[PDB]
Amino acid sequence: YLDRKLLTLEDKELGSGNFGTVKKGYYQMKKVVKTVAVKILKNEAPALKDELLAEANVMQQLDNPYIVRMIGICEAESWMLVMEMAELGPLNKYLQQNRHVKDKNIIELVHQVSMGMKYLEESNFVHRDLAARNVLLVTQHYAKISDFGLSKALRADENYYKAQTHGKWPVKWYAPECINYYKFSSKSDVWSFGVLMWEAFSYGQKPYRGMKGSEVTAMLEKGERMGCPAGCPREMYDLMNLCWTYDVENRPGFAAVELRLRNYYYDVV
Ligand SMILES: Cc1nn(-c2ccnc(Nc3ccc4c(c3)c(C)c(C)n4C)n2)cc1CN1CC(O)C1
Repeated sequence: YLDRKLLTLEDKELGSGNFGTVKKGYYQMKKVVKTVAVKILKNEAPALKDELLAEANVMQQLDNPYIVRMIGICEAESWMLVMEMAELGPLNKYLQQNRHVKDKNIIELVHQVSMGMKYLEESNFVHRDLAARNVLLVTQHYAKISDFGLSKALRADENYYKAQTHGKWPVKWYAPECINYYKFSSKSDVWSFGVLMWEAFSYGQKPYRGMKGSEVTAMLEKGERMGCPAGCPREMYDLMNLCWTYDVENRPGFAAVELRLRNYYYDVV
């Protein structure tokens, strides 16, 4: 566990989630001080603590340039998950506020995400919340995946995790087998990645605007998909549609997705 006396938190906050705050902080290391982001658990007054610790347990096992690194867990006034700071914050919000960012730049960023998800797939972890809000920018040209609170280490003898009843909020990023069978796999992360790309090339607009989850589900069952974002490169829209392959077996893994991106990034460059 980290030493609370070595951590300073900034009084102003970055955002409030479900349910807690994220604050910027500074953690004194063996000699330099490191800038951190700290997820702080709201707990006016048990098992919310367990959730944060599980989240920490996953991040501890992950080591990759395109995933947020955990520094550690701190037990103090509140329970806290201390991470290396990605200064520019969430990809969706950054693109909302930086429409000047060019298609080539967006391609670079989503490609980096595919590289981190290839690693995750190889480590047999499912993310289960892969969306533009959970990609963070270190700089305008370097993205990392964040938010492992829903993530699961897959059993040695299976390539999916079985959940129970989901609410409405996450539906727009879920593959059909998630909606209907509560089955989560690297292939379901690939589906969510297609939505993440549609988000990124829409400069952080919401997918399926104005539709209820039930309507999204119906649309997908009819073979319909979101249309091409204004200005979006045709080949990136083509890749989105491949990620939205209905049948889990025929949908690509992250190896294949990463190759298509690398190749198109090269073409554009
Ligand atoms: C688990 C978690 N880590 N984490 C984090 C990790 C490393 N760096 C950062 N940097 C950062 C920088 C600026 C930020 C943010 C995060 C956030 C959430 C906002 C609103 N800004 C301006 N955040 C943010 C979160 C909360 N998730 C981001 C999703 O949007 C909710």
